[PDB]
Amino acid sequence: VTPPPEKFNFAEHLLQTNRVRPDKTAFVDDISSLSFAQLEAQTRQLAAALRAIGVKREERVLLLMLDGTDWPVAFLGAIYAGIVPVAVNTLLTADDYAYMLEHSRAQAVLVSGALHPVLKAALTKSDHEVQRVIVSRPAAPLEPGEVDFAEFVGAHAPLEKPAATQADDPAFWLYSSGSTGRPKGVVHTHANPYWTSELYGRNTLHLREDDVCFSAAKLFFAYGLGNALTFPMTVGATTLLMGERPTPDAVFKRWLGGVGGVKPTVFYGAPTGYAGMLAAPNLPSRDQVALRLASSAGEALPAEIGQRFQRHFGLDIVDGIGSTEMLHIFLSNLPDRVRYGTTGWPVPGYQIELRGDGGGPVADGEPGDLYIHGPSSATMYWGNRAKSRDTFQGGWTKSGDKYVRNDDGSYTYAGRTDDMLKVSGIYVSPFEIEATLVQHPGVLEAAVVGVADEHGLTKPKAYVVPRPGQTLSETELKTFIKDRLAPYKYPRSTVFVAELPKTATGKIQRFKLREG
Ligand SMILES: Cc1ccc(C(=O)O)cc1
Ligand SMILES: Cc1ccccc1C(=O)O
Repeated sequence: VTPPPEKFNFAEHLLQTNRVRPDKTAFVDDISSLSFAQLEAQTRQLAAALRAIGVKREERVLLLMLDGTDWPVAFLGAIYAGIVPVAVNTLLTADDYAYMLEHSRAQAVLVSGALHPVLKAALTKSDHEVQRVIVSRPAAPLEPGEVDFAEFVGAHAPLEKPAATQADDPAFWLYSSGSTGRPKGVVHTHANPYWTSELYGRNTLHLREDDVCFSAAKLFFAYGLGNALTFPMTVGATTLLMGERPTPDAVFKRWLGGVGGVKPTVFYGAPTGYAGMLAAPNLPSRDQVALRLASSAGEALPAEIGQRFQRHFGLDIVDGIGSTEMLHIFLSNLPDRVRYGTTGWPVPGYQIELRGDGGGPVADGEPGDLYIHGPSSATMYWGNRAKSRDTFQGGWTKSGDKYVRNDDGSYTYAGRTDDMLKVSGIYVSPFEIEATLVQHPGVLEAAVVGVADEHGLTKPKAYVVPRPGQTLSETELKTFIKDRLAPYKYPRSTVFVAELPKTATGKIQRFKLREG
């Protein structure tokens, strides 16, 4: 793969790539479609609109939007202008967004109508610098000063050329959270999505022009950003977007060609979603679908899920691991070589190392901490020098994972080096869940660990010590948390206990809880 030139604007790159196919559909969702020509026009008018309201090169804007055709216009338009979109999870709290507003110093916000109420609460509570709120598909009357996304785009002439950025200049941020503390601003460059798109999208997956891509993973996830934006635009594939929460029925409706007159040929999703589909009574038959490739990431794929998918559809599920910091997948199975129970082999372009307790080598078959050296690494966590030093260790990026290397050069997952869980393919801190449980007046103490369900997928399990003089029932605890956590964070079970195992200093021995 040829490096990108030093003067490189990643949006311009994707637009230039598709000037050969102006009339092919770039993106389609339940209510709208953009051809590559229409996407280019609107991308460039958005870029003009953000500049017209005073947002300067290198400043940030918050992009808080459901998956839909306005999403890539917002993302690429900011980048075309040399403005830095900060693309975020749509299922966070007002408090989380308030922090992101302040931390990013965002100058504008591009927000879906459905997300406007959470955003409003964030704006009201924070010391933010937001000059304009631009609302895609408003679901309530616009407040004074706010503007509808379609009017904002349509009122500006397209910018005539892109910001003259360099390849290593910041292009966008994603946020990632660790087991405690605030979300970290992961800073990516213009070059980074070129590398992932070339090395993984093109060279590992062999995506091509006549593909139809559909990612259950939303665009704000590193995984989905590649799967449903940077990958397909690099090869001129058409992309299906869906605003709603992925469920088996929503995914199947799309697989069968229920939206936009297109049937997906490439699907991406978490192992949990694949398990859920295979358990669904109305799982489609092979002859009803056009799938040729199935990708998974977010948590390790249990072999049985992969094998049952293969038996039903005649397609393997290609499990790979990436990270927000590496932007996309660096260790993967291949479409024509899958080894279930492993995450496959290093992606060409990426070097992997397993390090032991002192940074030393590990013999094959022994677990080590996983480090990556490759060209799509983020440069830092914005404003966090200490976290940046721990993760970005001189040309090596630490992942948080442990792996074993096998005799065939494949790698098998061996757990995390922190206390994070991956649940339904999404990070969740057990300490967050603990912090929510102990605010219930009937709870004295709580400890949360990951446990494998019947499919071998990790879910939270909570051990709870009731407060002696209070009432507390499992169904009241369920109702308490329904209210306060995202559904993927729900403990799969809660066990009421009289005490927890502890060190003589009061530290909970979580390892004993995992050992039964
Ligand atoms: C049915 C289904 C498929 C995939 C996902 C996911 O979160 O990726 C969730 C649900
Ligand atoms: C977290 C992540 C980001 C990009 C690509 C894949 C993954 C993964 O979850 O393994």
